[PDB]
Amino acid sequence: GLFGAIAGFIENGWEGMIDGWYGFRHQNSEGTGQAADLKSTQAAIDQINRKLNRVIEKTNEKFHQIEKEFSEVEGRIQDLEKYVEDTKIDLWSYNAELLVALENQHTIDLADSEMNKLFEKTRRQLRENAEDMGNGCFKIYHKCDNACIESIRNGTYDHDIYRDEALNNRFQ
Amino acid sequence: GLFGAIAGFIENGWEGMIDGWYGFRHQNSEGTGQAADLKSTQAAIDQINRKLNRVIEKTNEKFHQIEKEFSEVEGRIQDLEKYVEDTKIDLWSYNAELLVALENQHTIDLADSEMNKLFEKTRRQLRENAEDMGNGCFKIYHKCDNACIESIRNGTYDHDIYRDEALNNRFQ
Amino acid sequence: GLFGAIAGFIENGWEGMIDGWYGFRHQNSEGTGQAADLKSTQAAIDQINRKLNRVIEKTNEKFHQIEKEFSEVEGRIQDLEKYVEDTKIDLWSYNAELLVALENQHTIDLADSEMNKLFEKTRRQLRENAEDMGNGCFKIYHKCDNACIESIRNGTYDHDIYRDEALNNRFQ
Amino acid sequence: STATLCLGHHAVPNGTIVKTITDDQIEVTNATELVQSSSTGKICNNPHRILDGRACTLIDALLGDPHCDVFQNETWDLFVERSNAFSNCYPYDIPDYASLRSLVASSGTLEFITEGFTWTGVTQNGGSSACKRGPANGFFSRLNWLTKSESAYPVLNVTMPNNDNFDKLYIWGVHHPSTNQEQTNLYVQASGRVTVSTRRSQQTIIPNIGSRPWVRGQPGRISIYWTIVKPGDVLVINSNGNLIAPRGYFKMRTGKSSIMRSDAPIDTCISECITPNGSIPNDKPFQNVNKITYGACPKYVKQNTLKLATGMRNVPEK
Amino acid sequence: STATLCLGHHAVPNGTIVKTITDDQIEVTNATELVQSSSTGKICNNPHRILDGRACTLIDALLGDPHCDVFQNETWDLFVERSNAFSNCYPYDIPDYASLRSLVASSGTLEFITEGFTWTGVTQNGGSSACKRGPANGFFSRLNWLTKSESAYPVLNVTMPNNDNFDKLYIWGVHHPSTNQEQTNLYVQASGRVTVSTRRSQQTIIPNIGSRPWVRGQPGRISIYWTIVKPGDVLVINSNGNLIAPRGYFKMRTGKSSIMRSDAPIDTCISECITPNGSIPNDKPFQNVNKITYGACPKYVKQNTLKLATGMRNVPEK
Amino acid sequence: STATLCLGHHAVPNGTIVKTITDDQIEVTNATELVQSSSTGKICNNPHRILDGRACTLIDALLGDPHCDVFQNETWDLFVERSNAFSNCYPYDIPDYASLRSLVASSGTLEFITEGFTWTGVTQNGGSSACKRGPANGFFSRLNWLTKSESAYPVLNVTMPNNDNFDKLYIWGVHHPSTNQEQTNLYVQASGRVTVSTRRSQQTIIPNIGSRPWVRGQPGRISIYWTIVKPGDVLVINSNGNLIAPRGYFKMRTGKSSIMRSDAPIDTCISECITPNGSIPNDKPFQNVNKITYGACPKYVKQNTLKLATGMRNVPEK
Ligand SMILES: *[C@@H]1O[C@H](CO)[C@@H](O[C@@H]2O[C@H](CO)[C@@H](O[C@@H]3O[C@H](CO)[C@@H](O)[C@H](O[C@H]4O[C@H](CO)[C@@H](O)[C@H](O)[C@@H]4O)[C@@H]3O)[C@H](O)[C@H]2NC(C)=O)[C@H](O)[C@H]1NC(C)=O
Ligand SMILES: *[C@@H]1O[C@H](CO)[C@@H](O[C@@H]2O[C@H](CO)[C@@H](O[C@@H]3O[C@H](CO)[C@@H](O)[C@H](O[C@H]4O[C@H](CO)[C@@H](O)[C@H](O)[C@@H]4O)[C@@H]3O)[C@H](O)[C@H]2NC(C)=O)[C@H](O)[C@H]1NC(C)=O
Ligand SMILES: *[C@@H]1O[C@H](CO)[C@@H](O[C@@H]2O[C@H](CO)[C@@H](O[C@@H]3O[C@H](CO)[C@@H](O)[C@H](O[C@H]4O[C@H](CO)[C@@H](O)[C@H](O)[C@@H]4O)[C@@H]3O)[C@H](O)[C@H]2NC(C)=O)[C@H](O)[C@H]1NC(C)=O
Ligand SMILES: CC(=O)N[C@@H]1[C@@H](O[C@@H]2O[C@H](CO)[C@H](O)[C@H](O[C@]3(C(=O)O)C[C@H](O)[C@@H](NC(C)=O)[C@H]([C@H](O)[C@H](O)CO)O3)[C@H]2O)[C@H](O)[C@@H](CO)O[C@H]1O
Ligand SMILES: CC(=O)N[C@@H]1[C@@H](O[C@@H]2O[C@H](CO)[C@H](O)[C@H](O[C@]3(C(=O)O)C[C@H](O)[C@@H](NC(C)=O)[C@H]([C@H](O)[C@H](O)CO)O3)[C@H]2O)[C@H](O)[C@@H](CO)O[C@H]1O
Ligand SMILES: CC(=O)N[C@H]1[C@H]([C@H](O)[C@H](O)CO)O[C@@](O[C@@H]2[C@@H](O)[C@H](O)O[C@H](CO)[C@@H]2O)(C(=O)O)C[C@@H]1O
Ligand SMILES: *[C@@H]1O[C@H](CO)[C@@H](O[C@@H]2O[C@H](CO)[C@@H](O)[C@H](O)[C@H]2NC(C)=O)[C@H](O)[C@H]1NC(C)=O
Ligand SMILES: *[C@@H]1O[C@H](CO)[C@@H](O[C@@H]2O[C@H](CO)[C@@H](O)[C@H](O)[C@H]2NC(C)=O)[C@H](O)[C@H]1NC(C)=O
Ligand SMILES: *[C@@H]1O[C@H](CO)[C@@H](O)[C@H](O)[C@H]1NC(C)=O
Ligand SMILES: *[C@@H]1O[C@H](CO)[C@@H](O)[C@H](O)[C@H]1NC(C)=O
Ligand SMILES: *[C@@H]1O[C@H](CO)[C@@H](O)[C@H](O)[C@H]1NC(C)=O
Ligand SMILES: *[C@@H]1O[C@H](CO)[C@@H](O)[C@H](O)[C@H]1NC(C)=O
Ligand SMILES: *[C@@H]1O[C@H](CO)[C@@H](O)[C@H](O)[C@H]1NC(C)=O
Ligand SMILES: *[C@@H]1O[C@H](CO)[C@@H](O)[C@H](O)[C@H]1NC(C)=O
Ligand SMILES: *[C@@H]1O[C@H](CO)[C@@H](O)[C@H](O)[C@H]1NC(C)=O
Ligand SMILES: *[C@@H]1O[C@H](CO)[C@@H](O)[C@H](O)[C@H]1NC(C)=O
Ligand SMILES: *[C@@H]1O[C@H](CO)[C@@H](O)[C@H](O)[C@H]1NC(C)=O
Repeated sequence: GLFGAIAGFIENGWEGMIDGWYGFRHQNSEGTGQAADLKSTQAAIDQINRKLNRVIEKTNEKFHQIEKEFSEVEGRIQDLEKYVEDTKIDLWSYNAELLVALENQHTIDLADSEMNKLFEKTRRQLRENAEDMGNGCFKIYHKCDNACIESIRNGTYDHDIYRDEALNNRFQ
Repeated sequence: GLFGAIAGFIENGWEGMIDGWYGFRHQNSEGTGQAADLKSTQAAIDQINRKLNRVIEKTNEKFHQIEKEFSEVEGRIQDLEKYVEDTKIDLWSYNAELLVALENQHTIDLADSEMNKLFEKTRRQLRENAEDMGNGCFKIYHKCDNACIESIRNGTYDHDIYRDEALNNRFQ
Repeated sequence: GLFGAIAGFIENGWEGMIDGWYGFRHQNSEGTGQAADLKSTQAAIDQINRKLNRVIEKTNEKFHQIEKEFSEVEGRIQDLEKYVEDTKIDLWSYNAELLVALENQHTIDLADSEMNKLFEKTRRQLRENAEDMGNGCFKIYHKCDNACIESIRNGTYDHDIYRDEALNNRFQ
Repeated sequence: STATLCLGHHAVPNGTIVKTITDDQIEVTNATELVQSSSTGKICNNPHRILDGRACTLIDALLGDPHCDVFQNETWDLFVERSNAFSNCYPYDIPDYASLRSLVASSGTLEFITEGFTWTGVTQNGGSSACKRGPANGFFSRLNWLTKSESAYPVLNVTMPNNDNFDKLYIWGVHHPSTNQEQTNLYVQASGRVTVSTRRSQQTIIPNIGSRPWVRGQPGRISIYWTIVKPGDVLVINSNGNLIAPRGYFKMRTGKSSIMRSDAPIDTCISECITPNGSIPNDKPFQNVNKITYGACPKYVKQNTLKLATGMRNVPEK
Repeated sequence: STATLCLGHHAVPNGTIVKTITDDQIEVTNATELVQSSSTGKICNNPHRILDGRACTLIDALLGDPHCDVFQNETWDLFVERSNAFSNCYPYDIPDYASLRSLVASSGTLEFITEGFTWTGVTQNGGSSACKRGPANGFFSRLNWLTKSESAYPVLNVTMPNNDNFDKLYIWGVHHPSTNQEQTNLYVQASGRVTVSTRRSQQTIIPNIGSRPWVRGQPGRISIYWTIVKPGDVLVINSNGNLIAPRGYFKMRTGKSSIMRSDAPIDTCISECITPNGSIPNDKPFQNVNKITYGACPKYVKQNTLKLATGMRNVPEK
Repeated sequence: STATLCLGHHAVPNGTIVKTITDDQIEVTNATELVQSSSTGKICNNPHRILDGRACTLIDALLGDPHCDVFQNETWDLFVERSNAFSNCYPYDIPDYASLRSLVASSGTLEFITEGFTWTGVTQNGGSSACKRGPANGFFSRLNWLTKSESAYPVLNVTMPNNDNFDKLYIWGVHHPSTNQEQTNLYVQASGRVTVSTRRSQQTIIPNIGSRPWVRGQPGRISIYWTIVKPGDVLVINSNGNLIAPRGYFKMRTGKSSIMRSDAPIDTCISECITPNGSIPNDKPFQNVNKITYGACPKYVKQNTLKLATGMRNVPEK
């Protein structure tokens, strides 16, 4: 994936997260937990769903056409009738092959871009009160309790409240 | 977009911006101001213009071809002539539909990417003298008048000159 | 490129590098050196090779088809034979043109992404001991001899061992 | 003092394999099928007006082969010809059978309007043992076998104006006797001739005498021809022997009518798309059933399966 | 004390809606139209040599219908057949009319070179009241209706060599009398015949006798055939009755010439692309004007609007 | 005290220009060609059973032109007709020549099975100086020229059943005398007739007398026709003059056989893909050699070169 998050700097996925495409796991004074990010997950799904709907709600009506199976041998005219159909068929098969190939590649990179977006979003919230350990984890340098962790997940966290405490722990 | 800059970590757009696609807006001891980033803007425009030209300056010539409208009923031969043109038409209508789809999806990510590039280009310039507030704005921890801001925009900003002043504000 | 690494924040390439796609270059107490990143390079090479193979090992068989050259003028039937072949030919010519266009554009962005991934992988390793100078180089704020650098390239660098020494240089 | 918050994405046990630009084989959490590859094995009796030829071919139905008289004046969005259909009438040939079967199929109607042609000087409604309409001899319901009357056969010359606002499809033919004795015996003249024309089309056929393999006992063959008379025009039939006269015409209409060769049972359901192998859903972009289709149908493709990824890459934990 | 610098991008009041891979509807700052939806309604006069048939079809001009005499020896890159063209000459019929119209259209030249034919024993320059040339009875200009002379009709046998380096397009035909009396009365022989061959081919056609609908007062008709004679070959015409003789040949050439049916006025402008609906710009990739085109033209596709994004996404501003 | 670590990527001396979505020209470190544009100039004698016509058209070989008897019963995956091939037997003409050349080429075999003649009353093995067979006057090996026997040409009526399990390809003809004298002199009846039929088809051809350009001294000609007899059916030939009799039939198989026109030498090598310009490698997706191709071949495209990028963008260094 272009962003190197999924199957990248984030070693592996969680089979345990059954409530979303994205989330956090934390270990604090009070314990260890796991929520799933709705906003993030919903954004991946809405994009892949619109992406899907463009490809499957479409068919074209064709009634009387040319024949395609012959009971006897004829020659010139019949050859043309077959070439035509055979030609048409190969070109759509190519279109189909290419369609998914392209689509799938953009689909894998989009899920990667969404994971990364949540990470940068999170890092920007923490400011100077935390550091990116490189395994997809932020080491928050202050006591961040279940309430503090919730304020980060629902996006309410105030870096100013724990700033001093953190810098003390960071640059010591 | 894959980069989460435009229509992402940058809440809004600036309809006030009339000289470029991207730019800076400040507030400092001297007051507020606004300037468009020519380098950035031109890079996007130049790319998108090339992208467009690959699709406009091009058409091929076809003179004598086959009939495509008929005044009388004939049967086998006419069926083939219609099937052929109809087959041709669907294949091209599909190509046109896919080209813009692809082109447009790639055009939106490219513009987004170019916005992110400028942000990164700015963050790296400021070094340890500012902090990313999470909304596309940097909080420069040192008195930075119009000239100081201009040096940043024209890329001549000298981080050392303000490092000390900044470090004090940041970690006090 | 969408990631702005290659032909971006990294001025230019290294013609001296002949054993790799991506690598490091240093200038420590012991002088200066250069080593290619196998991991990174291989990742790009492996992907581009798969990309290539989806396009080369493939061709279908066609034996008895329709004539395509004519020695005499005939009319209706012949026109159709030519229109069909000509229509076929343009559709494929279009497909080929679009394949390389898309493929190449994606190949350039991918190689660019892999470069950026390496940069990020490095930045995260160094933690608070180094600073991004904005040109693809990290200023390590601590005596880092050949061994120290090697540990970085092989990814075994222990940031704690130098944190104190580093933090002092960075914020003094 | 510290706290540690890690970010992550999910994964699943049994993932799904999909193809990309940089991988022909890579695993994602979920995907959907794009290639309709299956059948119900049956053709739905609706939305399209379907008509089972049964034992009758659209042609024989048009001509009026005895066991095909139930099909008189029939209509169809889709006519369905069966593989065990047989012809049980007089040996016939149709130069350009495929085009007639075609235009008729597309008109999708067999509405025949009997016209008052007046054959003076000849014996009509002729028949054959190879046209047992019921136990007795007979002939195609829409054709009129003409024969000498009182030892003669006129230079027939009959006109029939098209004063309607629509196109008429007249189908007539000529008879090819097995021998000269037969020719002179039936039509007196030693050489027959049939000429059918409008102000726009003229076609003239000459009977050709010879012995041909016996079919339902007959060496002779009838060759069939058709003629479309446009509004404001007029039909003229001129013959002094061997003419198989028209009895009227077929109304010609334009629409989505067509024909298909199948053996697929016709059930009572609703499927927009129809194929020789039976109806099939049209919710998928592509299909690998049969290239022969009728209705709103997924494009046929060689690939029997194409998965569209609908989730991120799947990276399990061990 | 501290300063605040913000980065951003622009946006527009009213943007443009476009389609992506994840939005059949998303909004950008600016887009350009990929489909030419509109035509001028007129056909430019020129990168192409345009010839307006006016009241003549290409064929009638080729045959020499009296009012189509102005098109004599005319050339064209694109011939324009009008919906209200008509025929005012003798009732004719051309087997494979379409192919003739096609090969002449493609040749793009009506240069008729008159040769010195040797018709010994007959009466030439035949005509009818169905093809008046001024007050008198005329006939097609490039054709020679032959009839009996001094009570006989010779077994004609005429040879005409192509001692040129180019191909000759010979166009002749046979006449279909309305009755036997007419047959013997005009050609003496009860049964006519025309055989036109080269060392490469032959086409032996037999007259057909009978009554056909009066067209301009004529029951009879002229069937029309063509022959190509390659350099080094000779044309042999052998007929003992009913031949409508050539008067020479048309010089065949290869190029970009063609034919189109349109009622669109011809104007003085400059446009590469030509459609029956008029001329149109070729600066756009696609077009939804007409599938019939000529010249440097956009690929016709079904969609009427196709927007190519040319600006980022539009995000309002509070 | 401090260290500096720089991350980078390589570049090359001379890169390669490639096309993308945002550039019609951009340089990358490496790329590969997708368009096969060159040929060895020779046709590899194999995977495909190749057969050089040398001087015989597939047709002449089928008919049995003397210098083509070497091809008797030959088979082929790909027949190769040379531009300098010639015909030196009796002047002939085939209506729908293209179709016959096609169905035979597709069959890929000339296996001929002589069947029991039954020509009672006529003289067989007619010949011509135009078809010299050594010093003597010959004729197509597979055809039997019938003529009068003892001042009379019977009303021929022969039957040949198809008791095998495969379709039989019968190819016969009819002769066009140059004059009436020839007609009666050769067939006695002043008008000949040939009718070949089956329970499924029937084609009756009428000879046509007249003078045609001399070809190897002959003004007359032979028009050639063919008939396919399905298993269970039977062939019936009925004629009272001008018939050129079949001597048996050709076995009809289906496969990957085909024909090609090319002057390329047939060397000894191995190449899956064959074109008239010679063989070509099929490792590339596209080719610009010729649109005519036989075997596993890249699709033909107008572009003479398409570069697929295989390395990053090449950024020099001042
Ligand atoms: C030219 O050659 C053809 C081919 O041989 C020839 O046609 C043949 O004509 C004969 C009659 O002369 C046909 O024979 C019939 O065969 C069928 C078998 O299914 C029978 O129905 C017929 O029955 C007769 O004999 C019965 C004996 O008990 C009687 O009960 C009955 O009443 C009949 O008299 C009859 O035998 C033969 O089928 C055809 N062959 C084909 C394949 O067409 C044709 O006649 C020849 N030209 C001429 C007229 O010289
Ligand atoms: C075979 O059938 C055809 C078709 O029915 C038939 O042709 C018809 O012939 C008659 C003439 O014999 C045509 O009648 C003419 O119609 C036009 C109409 O525009 C008149 O102008 C003609 O006028 C003549 O007769 C007048 C008497 O009122 C005289 O005043 C005048 O001077 C003319 O001599 C004439 O009425 C009729 O149009 C055709 N029908 C068609 C559609 O062709 C033909 O006669 C029959 N064959 C034979 C040989 O019997
Ligand atoms: C209808 O017109 C055609 C075409 O004009 C015409 O056919 C011509 O017939 C003549 C004779 O009937 C042919 O003349 C021959 O020409 C060839 C040259 O290619 C010569 O070999 C012939 O030889 C004569 O002279 C020789 C001297 O060396 C002698 O050895 C030999 O015995 C002969 O005397 C002869 O001159 C001519 O080839 C054809 N031309 C064409 C175009 O085919 C035909 O005769 C006319 N119809 C009738 C029967 O009236
Ligand atoms: C002058 C007049 O009105 N005479 C009446 C007779 O008309 C003649 O009837 C015959 C048919 O029997 C033809 O239609 C005659 O028309 C022409 C024509 O087409 O102009 C006369 C031409 O001279 C002649 N040209 C040639 C080369 O032969 C032409 C052709 O023969 C035919 O067109 C071939 O189909 O025919 C026409 O004048 C009429 O027969 C008689 C009885 O009603 O009444 C006369 O008053
Ligand atoms: C028989 C002969 O040599 N007579 C000399 C005259 O020439 C003959 O002219 C006739 C036509 O008038 C034929 O072309 C003769 O040629 C053949 C041929 O094709 O080779 C002879 C064949 O035997 C014959 N084949 C059969 C089975 O009939 C063939 C055909 O009949 C014709 O092709 C029918 O279409 O004709 C040719 O030799 C010559 O005109 C005269 C003047 O010097 O001298 C005669 O001795
Ligand atoms: C309209 C008519 O005369 N019908 C005849 C028919 C025709 O005469 C025949 O098809 C012309 O080709 O012939 C019929 O069959 C005949 C037998 O009745 C007779 O025994 O043998 C005849 C053989 O010469 C011939 O087969 C028929 O087709 O039904 C009789 C019918 O009334
Ligand atoms: C292939 O062609 C040969 C001819 O070269 C056929 O051989 C002939 O067979 C018949 C019996 O069917 C003999 O009477 C002939 O004498 C043979 N011809 C000669 C003299 O060589 C053979 O039957 C054909 N069979 C195939 C392979 O289709
Ligand atoms: C391959 O062979 C063909 C012959 O079939 C060469 O000839 C070209 O034929 C086309 C007809 O479609 C003409 O338009 C060109 O003028 C011909 N080219 C030339 C310059 O001779 C064709 O060029 C050959 N190609 C290769 C790869 O040699
Ligand atoms: C975030 O979590 C804290 C503690 O759980 C809570 O008080 C706050 O209201 C939450 N904010 C939102 C909008 O979810
Ligand atoms: C950047 O801004 C500084 C201070 O305003 C000015 O001195 C310098 O010339 C500017 N550089 C450029 C190239 O604009
Ligand atoms: C990494 O580099 C250090 C210092 O040179 C070395 O001791 C260590 O073995 C290296 N790790 C590997 C296996 O490359
Ligand atoms: C999700 O993934 C599996 C494998 O592609 C697939 O079979 C399943 O149908 C998909 N989910 C559904 C039912 O759409
Ligand atoms: C056939 O339909 C027409 C109406 O188009 C009608 O006039 C005629 O009587 C019908 N014939 C039968 C068999 O009902
Ligand atoms: C569908 O029908 C065709 C014959 O038309 C048969 O050969 C094919 O195998 C069938 N395949 C399917 C989709 O069942
Ligand atoms: C989009 O609007 C702009 C205004 O800046 C105009 O210059 C441009 O031509 C339009 N887009 C294109 C590429 O046509
Ligand atoms: C065109 O017609 C003229 C008479 O108007 C004639 O002299 C000329 O030869 C014809 N065209 C040519 C040059 O072949
Ligand atoms: C370019 O890539 C191809 C395969 O992807 C490789 O075979 C070739 O050697 C590369 N170019 C060079 C000469 O390095």
